[PDB]
Amino acid sequence: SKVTTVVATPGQGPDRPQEVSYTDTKVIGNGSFGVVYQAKLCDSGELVAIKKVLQDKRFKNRELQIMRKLDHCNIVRLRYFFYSSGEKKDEVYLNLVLDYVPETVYRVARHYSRAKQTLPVIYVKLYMYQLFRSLAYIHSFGICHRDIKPQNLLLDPDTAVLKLCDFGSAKQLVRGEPNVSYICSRYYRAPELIFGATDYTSSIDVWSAGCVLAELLLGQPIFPGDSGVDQLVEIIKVLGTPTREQIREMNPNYFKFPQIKAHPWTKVFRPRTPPEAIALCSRLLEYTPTARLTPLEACAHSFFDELRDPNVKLPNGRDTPALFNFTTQELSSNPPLATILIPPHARI
Ligand SMILES: CCN(CC)S(=O)(=O)c1ccc2c(c1)/C(=C1/Nc3ccccc3/C1=N\O)C(=O)N2
Repeated sequence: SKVTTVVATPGQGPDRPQEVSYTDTKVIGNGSFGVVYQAKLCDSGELVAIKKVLQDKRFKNRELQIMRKLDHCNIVRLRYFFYSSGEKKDEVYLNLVLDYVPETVYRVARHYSRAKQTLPVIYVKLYMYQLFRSLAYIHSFGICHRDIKPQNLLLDPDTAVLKLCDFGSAKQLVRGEPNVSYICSRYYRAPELIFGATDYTSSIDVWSAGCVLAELLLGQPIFPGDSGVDQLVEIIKVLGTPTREQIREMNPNYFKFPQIKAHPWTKVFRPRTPPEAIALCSRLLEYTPTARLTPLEACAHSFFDELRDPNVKLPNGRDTPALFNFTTQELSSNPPLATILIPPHARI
């Protein structure tokens, strides 16, 4: 039975390369970036995922740079990295070895969707709350993810622990230094990007989070456009034509549209949708980027009260994961929020 030994650098520790041995290799994902494998660490039998990407020798890998910095319970941890050869000989591949997690928010929601059901709202709150924590943490470093969607939210369904993954589009955003407008997956892409903004902020991640939340409530994407222009048309059918001031706030440059009225929020969603879910969604899916809640404010929204109840359990009987162990860094955008975020029973 085949074992592979490589010399790998620890993700967060000091740059002393070390021998790492793994076995039980299988393909579990792929994309334009390259390929993702599952493997088992001989060391501790622990399962990991190995993401293998092509390395341009002109420039450093920004994915690697960003992932080395990250240490959070709701973010897939970079354990090691190493270099190898691969398919296109005389080329160098970067291998990222990450926490392995067996499900995605997308897969779980599709199980329900295929059965013509929607996910119980307790799971919607657990997932969305963990998404907003991981966004609060990355945004506190100025890092924007730029590809928030259900497929990038890994899940352990026994524990309900969620971890953000795929930092392939992520970037440190610097005020006055321009960024590409054509990013994010289309269904989740903020309107200021559709309008060609290059000066956008971390708030585009919040718009994407709002789209994930509405998909969970609806059982299908809320804005399924076939192109960028048709993406705006989908957005408009629900939100109405953006006003002049809204366009200005989105892109101080970028027309006359068919004047179309906002669809009432309550009838976008199924009859019995909790009002608090709808009110949250409306404060995420705003045209004016500055009007959207921050990640930390989203966590403190009433929609998530049930998670702060001392007697709350997962449906399967087990205790909820870590939800209240906020750090100084996490709270930094708005320290007084801690009084809400950390309930009395979680301080002790
Ligand atoms: C989805 C995000 N990626 C692109 C495939 S990724 O950055 O390469 C990436 C990175 C670390 C990762 C993963 C994916 C990952 C994944 N576990 C899974 C289990 C079932 C189906 C898909 C995945 C999956 N991925 O589809 C995992 O356990 N650690």
